[PDB]
Amino acid sequence: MEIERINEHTVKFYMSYGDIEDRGFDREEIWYNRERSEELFWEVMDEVHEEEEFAVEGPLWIQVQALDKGLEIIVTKAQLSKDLDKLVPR
Repeated sequence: MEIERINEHTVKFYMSYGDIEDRGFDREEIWYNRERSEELFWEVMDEVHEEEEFAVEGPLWIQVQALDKGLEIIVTKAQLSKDLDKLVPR
């Protein structure tokens, strides 16, 4: 597979259909199950886990698009807006 580090909170990766097949998932089964989707995300959090241990204090968030023989998947985290309450409309 193919990985990117946008910043500390957003990551994305690109997953060819054969990377999904290798793991014994299916491009369709990933989306059409729900618990079996999570395993994809665990596989990429794993690729970062020695740093995710500093930031495992909120949920995962996922977005995707499909491409000719694979998908790009973005993953995001709430820590991106842990600071928020200090902002005011003044």
